[PDB]
Amino acid sequence: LRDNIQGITKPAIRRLARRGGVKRISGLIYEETRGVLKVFLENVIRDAVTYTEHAKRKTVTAMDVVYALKRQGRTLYGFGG
Amino acid sequence: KVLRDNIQGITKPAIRRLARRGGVKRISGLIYEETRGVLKVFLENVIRDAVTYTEHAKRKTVTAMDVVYALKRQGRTLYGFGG
Amino acid sequence: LIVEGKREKKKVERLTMQ
Amino acid sequence: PHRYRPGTVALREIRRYQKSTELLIRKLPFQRLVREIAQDFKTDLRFQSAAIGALQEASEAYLVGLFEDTNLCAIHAKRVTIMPKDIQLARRIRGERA
Amino acid sequence: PHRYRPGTVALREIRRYQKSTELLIRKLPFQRLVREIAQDFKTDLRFQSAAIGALQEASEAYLVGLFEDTNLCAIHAKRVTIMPKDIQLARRIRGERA
Amino acid sequence: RSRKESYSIYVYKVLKQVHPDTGISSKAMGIMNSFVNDIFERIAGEASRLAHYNKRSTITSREIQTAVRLLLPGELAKHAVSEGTKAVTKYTSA
Amino acid sequence: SRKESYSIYVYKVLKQVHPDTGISSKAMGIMNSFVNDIFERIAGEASRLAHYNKRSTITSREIQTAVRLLLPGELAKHAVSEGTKAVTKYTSAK
Amino acid sequence: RAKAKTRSSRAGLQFPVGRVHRLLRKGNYSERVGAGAPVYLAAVLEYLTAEILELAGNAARDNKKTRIIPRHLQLAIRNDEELNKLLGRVTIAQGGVLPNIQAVLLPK
Amino acid sequence: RAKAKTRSSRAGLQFPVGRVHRLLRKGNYSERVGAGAPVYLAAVLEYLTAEILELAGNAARDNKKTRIIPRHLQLAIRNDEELNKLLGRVTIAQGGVLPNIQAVLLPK
Amino acid sequence: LIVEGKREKKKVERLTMQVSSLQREPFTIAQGKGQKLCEIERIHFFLSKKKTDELRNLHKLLYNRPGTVSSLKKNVGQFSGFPFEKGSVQYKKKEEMLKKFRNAMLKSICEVLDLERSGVNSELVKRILNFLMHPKPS
DNA sequence: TGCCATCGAGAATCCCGGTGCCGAGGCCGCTCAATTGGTCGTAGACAGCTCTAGCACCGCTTAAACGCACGTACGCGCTGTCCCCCGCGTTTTAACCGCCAAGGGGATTACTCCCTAGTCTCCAGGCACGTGTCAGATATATACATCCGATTCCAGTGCCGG
DNA sequence: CCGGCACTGGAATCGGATGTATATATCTGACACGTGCCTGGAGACTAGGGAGTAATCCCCTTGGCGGTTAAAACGCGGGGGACAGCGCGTACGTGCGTTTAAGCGGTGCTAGAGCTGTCTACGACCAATTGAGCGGCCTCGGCACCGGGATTCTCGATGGCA
Repeated sequence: LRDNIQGITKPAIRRLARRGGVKRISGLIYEETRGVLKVFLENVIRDAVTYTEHAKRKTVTAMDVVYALKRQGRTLYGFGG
Repeated sequence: KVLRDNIQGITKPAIRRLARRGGVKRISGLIYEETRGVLKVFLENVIRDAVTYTEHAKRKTVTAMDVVYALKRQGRTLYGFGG
Repeated sequence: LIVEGKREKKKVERLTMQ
Repeated sequence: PHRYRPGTVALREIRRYQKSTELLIRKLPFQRLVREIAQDFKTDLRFQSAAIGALQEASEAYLVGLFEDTNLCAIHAKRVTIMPKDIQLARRIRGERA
Repeated sequence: PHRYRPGTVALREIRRYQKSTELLIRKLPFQRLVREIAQDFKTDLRFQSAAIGALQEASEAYLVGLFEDTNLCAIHAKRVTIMPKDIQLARRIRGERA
Repeated sequence: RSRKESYSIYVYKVLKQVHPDTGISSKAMGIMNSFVNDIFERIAGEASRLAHYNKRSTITSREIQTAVRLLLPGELAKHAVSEGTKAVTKYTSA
Repeated sequence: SRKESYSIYVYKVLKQVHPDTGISSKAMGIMNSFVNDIFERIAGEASRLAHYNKRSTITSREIQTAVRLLLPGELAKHAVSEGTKAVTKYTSAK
Repeated sequence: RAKAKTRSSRAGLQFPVGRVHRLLRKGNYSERVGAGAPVYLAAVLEYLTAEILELAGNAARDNKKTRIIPRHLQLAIRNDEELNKLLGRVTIAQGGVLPNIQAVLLPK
Repeated sequence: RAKAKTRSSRAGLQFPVGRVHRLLRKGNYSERVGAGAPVYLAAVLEYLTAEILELAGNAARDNKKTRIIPRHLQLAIRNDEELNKLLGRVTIAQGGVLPNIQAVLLPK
Repeated sequence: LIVEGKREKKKVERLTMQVSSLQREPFTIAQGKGQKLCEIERIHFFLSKKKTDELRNLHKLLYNRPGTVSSLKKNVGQFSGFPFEKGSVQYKKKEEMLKKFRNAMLKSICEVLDLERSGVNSELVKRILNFLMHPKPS
């Protein structure tokens, strides 16, 4: 798998900005958004894979994601726990 | 004995020194009242928690550990007072 | 899990506004 | 030919997307991105579908909150257009950056 | 007939106070303020000296950090003077106010 | 093949008390389950810390009351303390 | 009436890194606070790890995983190296 | 033997006292647990659940709906000051956001 | 009965393994504690202490002093990225701040 | 320790930034003790025949503001003199602005106002300044 | 000469009747977790004492806080220009959906055997007390580094004649 | 149509005032060491169960494949907003003389924190029942579409009156 960050298209980022109340968007915003999302996902996925490896499993479960997010102060409801 | 109007004991020169330690060059004249309000809210929260800790232990004296626990509970860990 | 030498100390970058 | 002025359709989309609850990123590209990121930490990994669903919900919530903060920072500077400087200021004050 | 221009003494003061470590508020007024705030939650309370010391240390750290955030918000808007609106913006983005 | 536990039946009973003609879906029920578990862990952890600070081995209703006062905002804390006191008095008298 | 702290061990470590350097009492109090804070962080993470996997014992595996969860990258790598070396030496020359 | 009566009925509650007692005893919180701690905890949890459910049901009624969905819970939580304070760092799946447009953006 | 040797000397450590074990057993963390957990934890604590002390001693030497004070610890922590991340929400009493003035405020 | 009644339900207050304000008309009257330059047929005739740059310089002299090219002719034609008297701080501030104009621009302003293009800089200044207090039909 | 109110055109956005389906809400049987009843040992509540430290009053000096005046530079409004982002129509592109198939691995029992908790000794590492001396704080005397007002000094206007 | 010839404005070049770092001399109180002792960690056992390992089974995750069809990509005008420049006016910064209360050293006085001893009620633990909740299954109505009007809402084109 390579160059999958381009799958986050400009219309999708525009919809996410519209849900946030933004009316006008500069042209240099999309690359910045992609970088911010990449950093966030790297942190969460690293913690979730650590949780998976401690249990000697090969599959990442939703509980691992919930524990990682709770570790980062981002508690999420509606996915068990 | 009842206390009153001590918030004015935080003088404008003291607020200016605190802003200078934060790297501020120019201050408008309406900042001092806003700073006084912000400090009053912060202190009310911390002191409420610390006095709750004191009352649970059945004491009449607030200790430094009560303040340390209150600050840690609010997410502001302080080093150098016993914890 | 054991490694060699000291660690790579890094600098903290601070936001500056043009 | 009928035409709307710049800003009418944008306000319509703001109202439309602030009323629904569905996800705004497509599922297949997001899944590919998650697997690509995870390949670095461990090889031959597997995922439950609920794990990727949880990741997507968290990611969209995070981005929407950041856009709200960025819009506040842009309005503070007497603008209506958002720029990368606003994102940088918002992330600096939130504490996600020294 | 010797006068410094505005900003020179301010920069000297910044360099002087960013190098020292002492407390910048008088102790007796702060102690009076603490006792008055506490007298609402409970009557006839005693305090250790270290308790008031810890409270003052924490308060000064909190205010200095808020002033740095306020300065960033003011420079973002192309100014050098800080205003109450900068404080409100910083406190809203920090999450201390809705 | 082993049984799982949740709070669905009790949440449904409370809802039938407050809104006798209202239902709930599965996703909202999962969210309510998460909420109950979250608040339980928060209060139990605060009570554990309170007992450790004062060098005690048991957790009583005094620790629960102090933890509730430390965690909840004002009016919520007052009415929760009233509810807990009423329940304990009714339990003890009976 | 006897109160314990980490002062003598911190002094030994300092005399190892900087043979001709001293420390003040306030700085040593800050060091004691740091040691206690990091101890509680690691112990709490390891306790939650043991609870998640339905275990009754806390072993060095839980400590290693908690260290990897709480420390930034290079710090975590070198801490894992030191801990593994210490455990090997302890189990080596019993 | 006299016939059983659960502690929940004794305390006049709907939440289970015995299960809360077991969770406290097996949660690594203390060495011992008092008799009244589970009753207090169950009463507090029931009070908070009822507080959220009332507002959620009102929100569902305002939208001409019979069943509560995650959106109604989100609206109820985010429109209440103290509930918003208690759940400030919590994400509710499929909840959405509160409608809010800044005044400077609306057409002149 | 042979002559006693501490577990710290066996592990090649300066921090007390027996005291760390005792604190683990009385903190309500788990029901049992393994033999190698206190050794691992004491080694990690020693490593972190040595890192901070090595930076603070350099700061004290750069200020032409032979003793470490809280200011030196603050400078060491806030100038190092990993330590700054680890102790991001911590206040050091009498530590001060890092000297930093924005470029726009400086004279032309 | 037992409360009565329900619980007070306060509302969340959200931070909003000042939308600021706008006014349609900058000056309420700005009318002086003299005849409008549009009613003086001869000045209206010269004002109709002069280039945009003389009109820009005259609008800058009258209203201290750069004038939009369409408004510029209307704005100068509706001038009825200054409301201030000889010796006012405003009179001195206009006299300096006249002394700071190039001799060719003073001669162009005299030709807009039906004033004589002859004489010394200080006289062109005095003759324009007297005319801008009381615009008289010549 | 426009202006303005003109629309009304056309596009979006509610409001209501009809159909279908799958997800929420009742039943049913069972088993395991909560309940009842009875012992037992210790955790905590209460009752004294002992000092420590927290509070309160009192002069005194002196540095900091407080008004007051002035002037400069910064905040804020207004104008103009251009280029970048929005709205729209057309052509690609791939997400989504409805099946089929195969194997990996998670999830649950059964055995066993090391590994940790729990007792007695017992002895040596670490804490409390006491003391000397040297690192750092303070005090001057002096030289160096900026700040800003001034004076001088290149070239380029207004006066007045020409 | 000059044209000197004063006049002026700027520029770069001082040069005093002041702030600040640097080089010695004292001096004191906090740190580093030494000593005694006591209790907490080490050493040597025993007993029981927590977890590691070995199978075993079935779910669920990963590929693979067509076929609509809506979303995405790409030009293309054009208008509105971002940004730069300019002017004005007032509100903060700097400095000075007068007031005030903070900090310090000193002295009492007593409240309450901390420790110790003594009982006793309450929580852990064990054994025998039993009904509350969970997994499984069925059923019908709340909600999702789907369509026909219907009511407003932008945006510009027009008409009438002065």
